[PDB]
Amino acid sequence: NALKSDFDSLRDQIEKAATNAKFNGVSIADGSTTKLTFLANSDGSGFTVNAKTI
Amino acid sequence: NALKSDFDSLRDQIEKAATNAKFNGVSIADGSTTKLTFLANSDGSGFTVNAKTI
Repeated sequence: NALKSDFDSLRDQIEKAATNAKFNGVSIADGSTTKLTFLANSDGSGFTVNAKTI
Repeated sequence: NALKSDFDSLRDQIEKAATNAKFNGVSIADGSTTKLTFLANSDGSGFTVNAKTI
């Protein structure tokens, strides 16, 4: 029972640590969106970074 | 009778040791409240610690 409760605590910890990792409201580790596109050229062409949910 | 009186002294000792374990007026070992919630995120989301009365 003690080992199970330790396991459960650690799982809840993983969840908290994962959902708090936002910068400026946008994040690539929670799983909110599928990809983020940044500017890479003075004409609008983008640099694509896929989302890696953890 | 001597062993019984020893037992009674030790029980009274446990009670005193338990009710004196307060820091800043709040404690999680006396049984006064059901849980304590601390800050864990800059938006108010909490870290919950249940109460383990002893």
